[PDB]
Amino acid sequence: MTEYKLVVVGAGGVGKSALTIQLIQNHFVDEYDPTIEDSYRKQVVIDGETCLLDILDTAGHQYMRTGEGFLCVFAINNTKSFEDIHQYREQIKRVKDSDDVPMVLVGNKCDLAARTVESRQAQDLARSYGIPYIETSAKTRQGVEDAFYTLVREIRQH
Amino acid sequence: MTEYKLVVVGAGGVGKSALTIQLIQNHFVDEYDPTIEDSYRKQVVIDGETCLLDILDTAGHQYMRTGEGFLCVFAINNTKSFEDIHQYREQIKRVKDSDDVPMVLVGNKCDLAARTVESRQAQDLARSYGIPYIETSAKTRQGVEDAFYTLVREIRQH
Amino acid sequence: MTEYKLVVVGAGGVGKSALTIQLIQNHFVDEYDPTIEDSYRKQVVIDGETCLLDILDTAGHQYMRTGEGFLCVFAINNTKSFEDIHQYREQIKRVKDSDDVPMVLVGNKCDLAARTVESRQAQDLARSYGIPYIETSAKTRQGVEDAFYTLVREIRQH
Ligand SMILES: Nc1nc2c(ncn2[C@@H]2O[C@H](COP(=O)(O)OP(=O)(O)NP(=O)(O)O)[C@@H](O)[C@H]2O)c(=O)[nH]1
Ligand SMILES: Nc1nc2c(ncn2[C@@H]2O[C@H](COP(=O)(O)OP(=O)(O)NP(=O)(O)O)[C@@H](O)[C@H]2O)c(=O)[nH]1
Ligand SMILES: Nc1nc2c(ncn2[C@@H]2O[C@H](COP(=O)(O)OP(=O)(O)NP(=O)(O)O)[C@@H](O)[C@H]2O)c(=O)[nH]1
Ligand SMILES: [Mg+2]
Ligand SMILES: [Mg+2]
Ligand SMILES: [Mg+2]
Ligand SMILES: [Mg+2]
Ligand code: NA
Ligand code: NA
Ligand code: NA
Repeated sequence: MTEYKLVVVGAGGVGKSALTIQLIQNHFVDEYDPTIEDSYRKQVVIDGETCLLDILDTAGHQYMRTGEGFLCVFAINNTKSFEDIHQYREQIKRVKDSDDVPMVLVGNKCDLAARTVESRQAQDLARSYGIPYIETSAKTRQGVEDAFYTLVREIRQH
Repeated sequence: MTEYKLVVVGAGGVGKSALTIQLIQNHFVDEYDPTIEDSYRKQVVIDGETCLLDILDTAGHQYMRTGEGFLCVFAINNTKSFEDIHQYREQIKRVKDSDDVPMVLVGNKCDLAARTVESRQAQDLARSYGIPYIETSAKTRQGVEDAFYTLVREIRQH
Repeated sequence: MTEYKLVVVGAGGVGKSALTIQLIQNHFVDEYDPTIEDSYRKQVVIDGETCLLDILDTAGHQYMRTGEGFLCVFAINNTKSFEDIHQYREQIKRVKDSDDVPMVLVGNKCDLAARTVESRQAQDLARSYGIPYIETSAKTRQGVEDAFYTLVREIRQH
């Protein structure tokens, strides 16, 4: 059975844990819990293939160099977290020693009205990296499966 | 004589104290003074009614649950303070145990040129909460009476 | 030989040192080095005049009141640094006891895709101060000579 090693990175509070727990357990963690298990496993069918997702949920700035693909997460109501993405991408480029790493840019908290990052800004950043941009809500589940499954489809192209 | 219990909330440095002192004393505090009295009282006539404003000027994150109406203040040159509004609104929703609380969204420092929050962004956030948006300058007095008097008119609808 | 006393100011990490080292030594400092010499000297020809640039590279918040002209630097991928410009300008206004100080607003890191400050936002802020806006990249050298030489041309108008 094929295993996909996914690593979730991005600034503190963007919803890395909430996104991963929504995917794995179909539950929204509505609080900020600073003691959540980093390692998640799930058997899923993606495009007719039974596979294992091995997910590492990292802390807002080892884990990195074992990763096959990366979710780079910011929050659409957190301009600083969007600006911080380049530093996370530079870290991934350094550990993978490549500018061709399977990666999805994730704009989380898309359920919230206080948007300070336009879809077009994030599309432009993702384009500059040669990666897809997907908006998600860990709260409503919008885009959550799409973000993780798209990352698997990006790993399959590597 | 009718008393209106107003509470001013929002991020550090957005001008909660400057706004309240401009309303009450017709003076602009041009410095950042970290030891300002939290409690203000003023007898005013609003729509022909002689009334008392009992204003609590809170610190950038009791006071809350006694409040009848809330000014949720950000600065139009402070994107983080605009993003922080949702956390202040969530706090008000928690203490008032209602999503129908008399509230005005205030975009302060509208005299400044370094605008990073568009009027339309703030209008959209206020719309999502079902509340008015008003821009103010504690410096020029623009919108200051309008912000506080509108909050009184919102309390009168509750 | 005419000496131009230039002072580079702005928030931590915007690239004040990278800009000054790119101008003086034609090298991009790709790391964040917290122990860089503050004082730079260079003999240059600007509009046919052989002159000395005496440059003071300040830390993200003496140096100030000796300055004849100021580069006020933010990063186009750092909204907070753009918002912080007004505080640096207010400091310059205080030490020079004038609202007519030779000054250029510099939008640095223009090579980066994660733009959160629009050119038009910065043009509007610069217009409000009566100063030019120039975009730079300490990395590619885009606009670097233009920023410093424009500041010299602003000092010559004082
Ligand atoms: N409204 C909304 N809130 C969200 C969403 N995702 C996360 N949150 C909220 O944002 C806060 C932080 O979420 P969390 O998953 O702990 O963030 P994190 O990126 O893992 N933080 P850290 O890096 O410190 O571990 C929580 O209160 C959570 O409920 C979302 O999509 N919508
Ligand atoms: N230009 C301008 N400056 C303002 C305006 N309102 C406040 N300020 C300035 O912003 C700074 C902070 O104001 P202040 O009222 O102390 O903010 P606060 O929200 O009460 N801060 P805290 O939460 O720490 O008590 C002061 O230097 C003040 O002069 C405004 O409308 N325009
Ligand atoms: N991509 C890019 N990076 C830049 C640019 N200018 C600076 N940097 C990077 O940004 C970081 C900070 O640069 P630095 O010059 O040290 O900033 P500073 O304004 O002097 N910081 P401080 O106020 O603490 O002294 C460095 O890693 C540097 O390589 C630029 O134009 N483009
Ligand atoms: Mg977490
Ligand atoms: Mg914007
Ligand atoms: Mg105060
Ligand atoms: Mg420096
Ligand atoms: Na890439
Ligand atoms: Na409401
Ligand atoms: Na000026």
